[PDB]
Amino acid sequence: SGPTCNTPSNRACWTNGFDINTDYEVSTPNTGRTVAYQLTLTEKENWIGPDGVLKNVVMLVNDKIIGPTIRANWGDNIEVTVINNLKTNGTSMHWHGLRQLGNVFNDGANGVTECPIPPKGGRKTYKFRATQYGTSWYHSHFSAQYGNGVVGTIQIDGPASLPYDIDLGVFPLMDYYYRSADELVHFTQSNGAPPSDNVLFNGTARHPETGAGQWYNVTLTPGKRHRLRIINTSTDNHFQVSLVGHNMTVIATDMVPVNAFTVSSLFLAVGQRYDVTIDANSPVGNYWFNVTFGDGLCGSSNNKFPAAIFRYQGAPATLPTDQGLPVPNHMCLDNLNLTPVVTRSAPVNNFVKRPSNTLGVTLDIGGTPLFVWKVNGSAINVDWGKPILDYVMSGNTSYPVSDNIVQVDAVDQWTYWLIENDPTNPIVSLPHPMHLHGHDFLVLGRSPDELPSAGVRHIFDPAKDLPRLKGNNPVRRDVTMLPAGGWLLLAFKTDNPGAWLFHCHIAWHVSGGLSVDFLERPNDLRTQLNSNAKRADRDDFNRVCREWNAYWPTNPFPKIDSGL
Ligand SMILES: *[C@@H]1O[C@H](CO)[C@@H](O[C@@H]2O[C@H](CO)[C@@H](O[C@@H]3O[C@H](CO[C@H]4O[C@H](CO)[C@@H](O)[C@H](O)[C@@H]4O)[C@@H](O)[C@H](O[C@H]4O[C@H](CO)[C@@H](O)[C@H](O)[C@@H]4O[C@H]4O[C@H](CO)[C@@H](O)[C@H](O)[C@@H]4O)[C@@H]3O)[C@H](O)[C@H]2NC(C)=O)[C@H](O)[C@H]1NC(C)=O
Ligand SMILES: *[C@@H]1O[C@H](CO)[C@@H](O[C@@H]2O[C@H](CO)[C@@H](O)[C@H](O)[C@H]2NC(C)=O)[C@H](O)[C@H]1NC(C)=O
Ligand SMILES: *[C@@H]1O[C@H](CO)[C@@H](O[C@@H]2O[C@H](CO)[C@@H](O)[C@H](O)[C@H]2NC(C)=O)[C@H](O)[C@H]1NC(C)=O
Ligand SMILES: *[C@@H]1O[C@H](CO)[C@@H](O)[C@H](O)[C@H]1NC(C)=O
Ligand SMILES: *[C@@H]1O[C@H](CO)[C@@H](O)[C@H](O)[C@H]1NC(C)=O
Ligand SMILES: *[C@@H]1O[C@H](CO)[C@@H](O)[C@H](O)[C@H]1NC(C)=O
Ligand SMILES: [Cu+2]
Ligand SMILES: [Cu+2]
Ligand SMILES: [Cu+2]
Ligand SMILES: [Cu+2]
Repeated sequence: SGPTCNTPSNRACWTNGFDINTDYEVSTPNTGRTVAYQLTLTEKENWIGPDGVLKNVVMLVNDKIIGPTIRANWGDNIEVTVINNLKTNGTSMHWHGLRQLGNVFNDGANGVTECPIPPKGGRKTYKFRATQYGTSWYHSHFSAQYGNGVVGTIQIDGPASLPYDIDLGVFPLMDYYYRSADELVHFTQSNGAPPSDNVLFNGTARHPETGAGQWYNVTLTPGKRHRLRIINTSTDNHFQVSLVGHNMTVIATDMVPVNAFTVSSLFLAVGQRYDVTIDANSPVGNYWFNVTFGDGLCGSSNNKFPAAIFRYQGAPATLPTDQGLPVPNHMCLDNLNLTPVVTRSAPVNNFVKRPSNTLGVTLDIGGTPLFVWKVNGSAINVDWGKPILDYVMSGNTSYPVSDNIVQVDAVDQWTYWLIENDPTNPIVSLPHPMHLHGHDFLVLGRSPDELPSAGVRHIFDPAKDLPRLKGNNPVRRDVTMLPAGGWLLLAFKTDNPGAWLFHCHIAWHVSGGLSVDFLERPNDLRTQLNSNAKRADRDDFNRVCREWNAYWPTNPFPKIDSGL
């Protein structure tokens, strides 16, 4: 079962009984369809990458620099077989943005919900249900491994908040370094974040100097409205994108459909995606799709003009001749003035800051490593052998301190968290793209918009900010900007007993230790993981752990970072 009333003119209707107004967190289309995918990870040394430049190593999903798309319809069940044929590295496949409702075992977080799949052809078949529709991506959680090429896309078909004719498809944008993920982890352990060596466009790159590589083409059909699925799968860079000659109508933020909001330029934090509509009401010519940067505290590239080519049907095979206008500095901040079509509502008029709901982000500049990120006084450092689920599926509640477990006992109530971005640090404060596993959150509010490099600090003040907090259907998504030198307020509803990572999606920072682990409804969760139903999941879990704990001691390399 796919659509039965989903047409160019009526995108809001999907099938009888489901549409763009249907609360997807309650009613899910029962389609008796399952879809299977296979993903095979290989490793390649001394390889020639997208832009002709030698890469000392890369790790590829299905022999390409970018993994395939996991496609399916809202409601279908999904089984994805990850085969790890890497030489030495373990792996954890995470399905970013998936709610994993009551399905923690398949989240894909090593040391948290699973043991890493061993190299040399060890595997696991991840099973899960599409209880959402929209655009996302998947990627390794095994250290910074995805920055080596272990990344890919998701696209579950569903309704839309705005009609359109063509659906171009996913459009992954991802920063590109000639250095390897492990060299960059080692580099940033005592150096600031480097710029990218290039930007990829849906799995392609063109070199600034040698003019090698190639421009990526997107074709437009004069007049017809198109839908573009933009993903930022980077490890660091936050992209400002724009299309010369055209505006872009937002109709989805992350896995959440939203009321049509048109923009001229759009800011993409790491992990964020947006679904824009593009009306091709322009002259049959060629138009730059530009990548630009704001404050360098959230990225830059050695490629000063990365772009792709959007071409009208009938247009020649020339290049765009209009270099476009100047793009405004989005100051390392994603826009919040977006209205979800399915509405939510939390009380905000009652928020009172205290230890039990406040997460303090800090950078310990000490020694070995020089740069270390900590939350609430602790750097997270999971154990690839003994995952939190283990402590849960047994009586042991003696979790290690470095697992930074934040327990939440509230049963299906709203829960408020104020993240503070190192406010007493006079020397530095960086923007962080915060991501929650297992939930979408409402973005209740954040400190006043600032230019990061101006160093303007903001601590939470009840007298100024409570009037600015929004509890009546804010933006809700899985990624949002913690402001530089500021603070962010968030809420999710503990409706999914599990252990959920809450971390920074900058590979360098989360390797540095910038994460906590929400142990949500441990009582309910244990009963779940142990129930008859889960036998096949718990047994697989237990199985992949056995082969990893056995392999581990044969590994020639140590664990250099937190593991995440
Ligand atoms: C980034 O790079 C990737 C490549 O990795 C590229 O992805 C390619 O994306 C496109 C668009 O997302 C994919 O094209 C579509 O495939 C679906 C489903 O395919 C399945 O079914 C067919 C049936 O034989 C099988 O062959 C196939 O193997 C799959 O099982 C189709 O449904 C799509 O066709 C629809 O849209 C087309 C126009 O885009 C129409 O020609 C076609 O008639 C269909 O339109 C219909 O659907 C509408 C509903 O919305 C309906 O209202 C209309 O009336 C009509 O019924 C299309 O073929 C492609 O498979 C991807 N994979 C590749 C090529 O590797 C991205 O495109 C790229 N990103 C950008 C932006 O460049
Ligand atoms: C969008 O990208 C295009 C192509 O990369 C940019 O075109 C360049 O413009 C700069 C201006 O300094 C020139 O130095 C380059 O020679 C141009 N390259 C080409 C191929 O023409 C364009 O500048 C970009 N537009 C925006 C808004 O950033
Ligand atoms: C995962 O694979 C990569 C490639 O082997 C490992 O990175 C190498 O590891 C050593 C020891 O840490 C480094 O000194 C080298 O710089 C790395 N090689 C390159 C070219 O990047 C990494 O250590 C492996 N992780 C595991 C699971 O051991
Ligand atoms: C885009 O078109 C150019 C020339 O028209 C071609 O060289 C290039 O390979 C194309 N890009 C893709 C995605 O193949
Ligand atoms: C894009 O929007 C801006 C203002 O939002 C306006 O200047 C411009 O005319 C618009 N262009 C098109 C083609 O929609
Ligand atoms: C931060 O740590 C303090 C003291 O260890 C603890 O009381 C509090 O619960 C922590 N805050 C959060 C958000 O867990
Ligand atoms: Cu992710
Ligand atoms: Cu995630
Ligand atoms: Cu960070
Ligand atoms: Cu994560």
